[PDB]
Amino acid sequence: KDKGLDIGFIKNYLCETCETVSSFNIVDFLLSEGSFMSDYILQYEHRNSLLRFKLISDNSNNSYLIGYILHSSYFKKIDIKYVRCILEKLTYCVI
RNA sequence: AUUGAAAGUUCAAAGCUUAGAUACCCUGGAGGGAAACCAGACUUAACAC
Repeated sequence: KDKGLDIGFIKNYLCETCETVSSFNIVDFLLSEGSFMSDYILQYEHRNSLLRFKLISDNSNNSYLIGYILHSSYFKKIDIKYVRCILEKLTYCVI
């Protein structure tokens, strides 16, 4: 919290209340009312990434990039449609 | 008014002497310091555009 960009804006794009323009709302992420999930998302240093990439090969010389997103339990019924074709676009741009 | 009357079973006297709770006898037998556990998580900032 130094130069505004965290102030509200990203707190807004994570409110489980408060709007639906962001397809992802963290369960208890509250506007200035951070109790647990706020600190966990913003302060807990050891958090794995949900977006993950893998590379496979077979006995043939075929190789594939899997990109997947594990579903978490702090998403308040995430919009599975917006992030889905974000992932195809990411998987394209990196290959 | 009697086969009666009278008469202390009394005196002296150490349950003492000798004598080893000793002899033989393994705290031993059986029993796994093991069981579980990711050396891992993540990039961010600055200005230029």
